[PDB]
Amino acid sequence: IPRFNFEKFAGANDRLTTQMKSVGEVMAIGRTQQESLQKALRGLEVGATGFDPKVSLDDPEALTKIRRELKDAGADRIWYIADAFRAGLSVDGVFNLTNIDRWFLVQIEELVRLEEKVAEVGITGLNADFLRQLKRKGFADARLAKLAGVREAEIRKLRDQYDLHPVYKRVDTCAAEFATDTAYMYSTYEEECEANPSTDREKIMVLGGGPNRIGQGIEFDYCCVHASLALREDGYETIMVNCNPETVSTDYDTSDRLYFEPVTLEDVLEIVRIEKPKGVIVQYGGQTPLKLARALEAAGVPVIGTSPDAIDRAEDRERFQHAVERLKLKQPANATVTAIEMAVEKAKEIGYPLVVRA
Amino acid sequence: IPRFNFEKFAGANDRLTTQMKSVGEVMAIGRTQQESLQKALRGLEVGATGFDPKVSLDDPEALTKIRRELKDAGADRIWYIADAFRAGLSVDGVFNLTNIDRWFLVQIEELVRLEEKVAEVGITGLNADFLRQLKRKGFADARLAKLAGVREAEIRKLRDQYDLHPVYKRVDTCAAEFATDTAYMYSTYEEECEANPSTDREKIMVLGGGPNRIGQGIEFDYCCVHASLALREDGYETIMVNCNPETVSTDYDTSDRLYFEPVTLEDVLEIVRIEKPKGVIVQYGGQTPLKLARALEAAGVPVIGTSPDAIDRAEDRERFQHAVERLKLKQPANATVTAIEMAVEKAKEIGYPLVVRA
Amino acid sequence: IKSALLVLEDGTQFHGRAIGATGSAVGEVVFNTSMTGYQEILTDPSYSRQIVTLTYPHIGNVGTNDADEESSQVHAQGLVIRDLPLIASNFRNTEDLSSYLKRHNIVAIADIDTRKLTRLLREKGAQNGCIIAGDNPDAALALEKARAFPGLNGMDLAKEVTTAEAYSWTQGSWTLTGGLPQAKKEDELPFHVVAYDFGAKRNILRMLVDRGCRLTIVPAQTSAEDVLKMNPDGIFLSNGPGDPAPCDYAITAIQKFLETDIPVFGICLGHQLLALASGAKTVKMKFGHHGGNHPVKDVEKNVVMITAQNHGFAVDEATLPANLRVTHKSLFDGTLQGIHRTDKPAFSFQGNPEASPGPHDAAPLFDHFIELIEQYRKT
Amino acid sequence: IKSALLVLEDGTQFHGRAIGATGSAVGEVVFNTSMTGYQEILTDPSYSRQIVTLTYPHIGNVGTNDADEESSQVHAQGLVIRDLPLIASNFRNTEDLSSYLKRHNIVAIADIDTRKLTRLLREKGAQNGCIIAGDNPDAALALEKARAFPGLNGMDLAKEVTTAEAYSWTQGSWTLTGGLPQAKKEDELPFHVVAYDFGAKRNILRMLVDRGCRLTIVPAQTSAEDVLKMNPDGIFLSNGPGDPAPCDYAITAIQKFLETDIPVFGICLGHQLLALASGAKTVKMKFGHHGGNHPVKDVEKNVVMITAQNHGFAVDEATLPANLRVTHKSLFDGTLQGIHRTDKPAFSFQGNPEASPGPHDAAPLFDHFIELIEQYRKT
Ligand SMILES: [Cl-]
Ligand SMILES: [Cl-]
Ligand SMILES: [Cl-]
Ligand SMILES: [Cl-]
Ligand SMILES: [Cl-]
Ligand SMILES: [K+]
Ligand SMILES: [K+]
Repeated sequence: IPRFNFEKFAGANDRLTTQMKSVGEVMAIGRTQQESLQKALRGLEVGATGFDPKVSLDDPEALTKIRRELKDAGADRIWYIADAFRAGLSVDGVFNLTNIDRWFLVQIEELVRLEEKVAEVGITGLNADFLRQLKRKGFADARLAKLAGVREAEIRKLRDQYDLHPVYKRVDTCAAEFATDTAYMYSTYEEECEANPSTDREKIMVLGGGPNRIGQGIEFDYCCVHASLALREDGYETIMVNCNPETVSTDYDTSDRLYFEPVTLEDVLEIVRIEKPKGVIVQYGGQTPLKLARALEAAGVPVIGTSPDAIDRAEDRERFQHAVERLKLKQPANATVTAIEMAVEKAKEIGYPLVVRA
Repeated sequence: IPRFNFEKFAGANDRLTTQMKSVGEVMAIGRTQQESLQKALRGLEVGATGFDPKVSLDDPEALTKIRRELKDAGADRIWYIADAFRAGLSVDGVFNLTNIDRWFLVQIEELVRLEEKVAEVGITGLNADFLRQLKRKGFADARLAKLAGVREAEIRKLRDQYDLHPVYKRVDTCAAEFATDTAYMYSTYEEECEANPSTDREKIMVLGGGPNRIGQGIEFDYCCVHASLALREDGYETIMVNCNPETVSTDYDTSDRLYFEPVTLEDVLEIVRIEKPKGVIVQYGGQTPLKLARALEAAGVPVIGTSPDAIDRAEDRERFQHAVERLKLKQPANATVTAIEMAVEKAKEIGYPLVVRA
Repeated sequence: IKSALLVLEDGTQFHGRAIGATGSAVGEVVFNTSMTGYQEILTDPSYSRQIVTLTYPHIGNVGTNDADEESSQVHAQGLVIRDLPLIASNFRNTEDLSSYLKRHNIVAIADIDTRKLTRLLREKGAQNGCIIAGDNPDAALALEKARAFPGLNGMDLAKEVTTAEAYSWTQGSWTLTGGLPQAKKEDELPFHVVAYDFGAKRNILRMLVDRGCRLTIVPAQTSAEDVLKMNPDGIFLSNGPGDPAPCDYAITAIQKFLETDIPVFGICLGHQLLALASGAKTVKMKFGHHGGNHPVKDVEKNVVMITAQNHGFAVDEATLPANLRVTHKSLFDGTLQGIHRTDKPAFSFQGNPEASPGPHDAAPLFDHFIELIEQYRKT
Repeated sequence: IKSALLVLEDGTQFHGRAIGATGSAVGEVVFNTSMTGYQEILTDPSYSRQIVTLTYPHIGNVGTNDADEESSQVHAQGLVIRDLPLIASNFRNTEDLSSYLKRHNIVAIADIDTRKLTRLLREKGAQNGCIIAGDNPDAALALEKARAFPGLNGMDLAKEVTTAEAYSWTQGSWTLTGGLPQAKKEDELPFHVVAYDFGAKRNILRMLVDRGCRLTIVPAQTSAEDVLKMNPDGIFLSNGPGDPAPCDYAITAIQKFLETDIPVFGICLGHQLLALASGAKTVKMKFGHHGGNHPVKDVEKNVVMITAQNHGFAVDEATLPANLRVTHKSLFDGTLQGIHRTDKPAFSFQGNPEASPGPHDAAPLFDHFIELIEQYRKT
């Protein structure tokens, strides 16, 4: 799935054509198209957890927006297709507007319907059997939590409860006709697990930053690659977790074990669960893994290097200032505002020109 | 199907509710629900040939408009339902908005798909088997003609060529369990015909006015009834043609033979085809039959009383204005204005006030 | 294009579409006027070796469900309809009609002019026919099979659909609310009626249960002796397929019961047998009665009931022995609909008081039976 | 919920969804890596007695069509897949997969971890198995059926799938624009080839016809004498199911052909028989070759062809008589792929040059045959 960055180019035409405009891409692997597609959406780093809705069901105007979005694709078309099904449009109807093969469309439709059931039955209706089937279709714990009105962590504890964890299969070029010694894996909700982690090594996991986008490019991947190379060379068993198909980091040669997975708390925790690494590196893949730090650490993950706390101190506008205050260093005049009339007054204090950071 | 007249009541709330707003009703009999419905649709005298479209395929807001009309039923709902199927909504999505039983919705969907086929194949694809299929589902020659881009008369000839004409079944209270001697009939595309017309008598056919509406009421029907009672009394075999379930004209006691059918060119010619009447009266049913007069004569129907040409002379303002002139009678000053500024002057000519009549 | 075709003994052909199993079906072609209840009609044993034509054009609107089954299987030889709907639409539906026919292995045709058919049958009387549903239906072949059919006149079909061994039934009627209820415990049923299985509808059984009976269904051929040996409070003669005339066993047994004081109640085939055992004579009707809107008058009460009918034979009023008094007649044609032994507590009704499908109007006939039963018990 | 279950002789169970007929199937379980061509694969007679597992997870994506039938029927005794998609989506489709399987009364199961099964087959070698699809599938029963299956080794199935009587084959290959051609006229075909039907795939035949060959497909057991009296321009030995070793009749006949100077060509089973007739030995492989991406080397030219394969047995190279020279070996495992008689105009290939499904890379082996016949014709 391509990764776009229209929001940075406010005045740009944003409909998709023959001249490319995307800035990156994510890739996913799954035992079925449904599983694969869902994994890709949630690894796209656009805040999605699957087919999160774009328009409201009780918008009298929604069908018009949906229509437009289907007819003249933008970067969000994929999401509007599921809004279309939620809104009562048929597969034939969506077909006519988008020209996307029905083979694909019925699958998305099928997923919308399962989501309806989830919303309807709620957490209580999330019995082991339905939960398995959902997971097997690629549903993220976060999307499920959403539809059931709970915290992602509740869906996760529940799987834990029913001992419902994915298994890992390996890429081998040959559909299992020949054995492999390479560890290039992907998660799936199947029977047999091919991970067979070592019990022998001190492991270090490196977290990539998913697709490339403006401000989060190749520079982050180079860092992750170097951590892998360096520690492997020093003797650690290196584990790379990433899903950007364009980089060196997802080249099986780069690390001892590669998990070609969405860099999300859910996917990472399933991995940490079987790998039991000695340390996890979150500071190299850019924003993506950085925003997972607190949650990873809360879950028991052994994060190494600068603590999530320290990172937040720097990143916390207010926290930082104290530190600067504390270190008796110089920072420019600044204040928090809420209101405009507030702003005007403060600005008055601070002085112009001003940096206005939302 | 009820007859409404919201167009005569501007500021009125035109949504359907628990308080009646209709001014009349039409009834249709078909061997099937689809045949029954369509026949009713063409019998309503609202200018529909069946499921004529309300919004354009290429309208960006049509789904929104469609949605509104479904959700909050107006007099036009039924048309909009078909529009919905052509715009892509599913049976389920329609159901959800309307609460109309899926058993009906599916039939209308099926009719839409058939129409799309006609439009694709065109007149060339209108082979005997398909046309017969179409006729069986109650499609009108006029609806087919619009879809195939030809004149109604062309579909009409095609049917003749293939010898595809309806048969007449009789109403009898008992599903053919007992014989009947009343000639209370309806048209259908089936095998066996129960019309069994007299060869014995001189027949006179009276055309009803269809459903009642504002300005076309019971008064027209009283005259139809009277034509029938007097002529029968006199020795003619009287044939009544109408589909208003509310009336005395549609009481099987009123005439020798009753054809409970839409009063349209198609339906009438089929009857005349087999009845071979001495004459047909088109002057007593109001506007409805009045408008079929010329067409009926063109097709060779033996229209009695005031000629179709005569009717036109009186109904056409221009034609009327000359006869008045010819007669040296007095009519108010008039003028046909095209452009605004063309009126304003002409107006000065005529003198105010003025009766602007589109 | 899944062709099908129906041919009648007279040569008439109706070409339509196959909507059930692939194959052929031969039997007597009859028409039924019921606007609702096709499933129930289909599963009525009385329809054995008969090809059912339904006059109501849309057959299948509500699909099918187990509760609507009148027996363990579909007895109709084949089904003739004008239109199969696109969908079934009813909350009780468990399976669409086409699927159901296929599942039961039934040859069925749709898209034919059922009106023309009904008109022919009415006018010229019943006819045997044959439906062939397949790749290229042989019209000549169909005619031959239609013509080769033996016919229902003189055909004993009761023996053919009867249970093999006797059984016990203690289950009452369905309710919207509780559906089919659990079978009752024998001790909860005061009376014990012995039922002759001549192709019994489940509804008869359920309605007897609802009135306090506990039953023992016995094969068509059961002997009087074995019967009497059970010491029943009453005896029931079920409805059933074919000519009642040939069932010599039933007749004899029956005559046997009439020597005693046990109340005897027959319904339909049961009505004809009683009549036969009493010295009356049965006839094959021109087309018979199949529908659910049939008026029958209780002459002793001068009242009308709308009822369910499904019979092709009738009892001749004219040959009624003196001990049989006429209790009901058809308002549509005056045919005999009910009789009661002047000297014994034995009576019967030609129509189907249990309906299923149909009006509940005649249910009360059942109550007279109980009445009789209790009276016999007073003794 | 429509249950199905796969049980291997080793006892491993696979619980899934029935997507074909209700019932049971017993055979040897194999895995095929073809990402396309499931229908052709199903209809290949070579699969007689085997339960085929497809490694590509979505099977049925393009539905099915007659043109993609490699034979009169589905030979696969069962089908094993990970996912049966929601709809078939291809212009050529005429019937969805499930419907087709049902049609052909094939037991098939979906929703199982086909990868787990493939890994086991690979590591542990072929195994017999049983699929039970039905209400409540009996595992124990399935296990027993799998255990009792005799195994393909030592099993002559050619005799079981061959034509009853001889027949002419003059139909060519399909094209996008025309589709399958109308059978030619015998007079439009210069060569005459007698093709032994050991369970031959239509594609082989079609491909020969495309090369000028007019056909007479004869029963597996046809005598050499009866063949020779046909004055064939060449003899073709087809592919087919089971073990080639027990087809004594074919080995013998072949032997006879080899005394003559007529051109002989065999494919797969035919290749094995050729080699046997030549005194070489066959052996059953660990799991065999079933797929469409198998690289085969033409040793003579040192080129690689990606080929289509479907074979569980193989010709041992080490037992090779000197009058048979090695023409092709597998690059996947070095097993024997082709042989040529040094003394006679006789050759053969283990792979399937006619593909269907598969790459067209080995079609030129067909050519070689043509030169031989022509040159035999020169003579
Ligand atoms: Cl731009
Ligand atoms: Cl569930
Ligand atoms: Cl057509
Ligand atoms: Cl017909
Ligand atoms: Cl499995
Ligand atoms: K027909
Ligand atoms: K499974």
